[PDB]
Amino acid sequence: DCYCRIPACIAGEKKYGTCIYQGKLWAFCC
Amino acid sequence: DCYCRIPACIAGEKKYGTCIYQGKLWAFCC
Repeated sequence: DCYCRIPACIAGEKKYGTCIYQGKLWAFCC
Repeated sequence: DCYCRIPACIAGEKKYGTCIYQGKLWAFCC
């Protein structure tokens, strides 16, 4: 499944875009 | 859990922000 993460997608996840949540920018990782 | 949806969060979900994925804007819904 895909998740919003800060600072970055972790090992085994790939970045597909970004999220805005709680006034901050997150990586959208699947 | 939270998900990115187009056009909008559905009944029983609340919008907490947005996602950018595949060149489009999505609602971030929890």
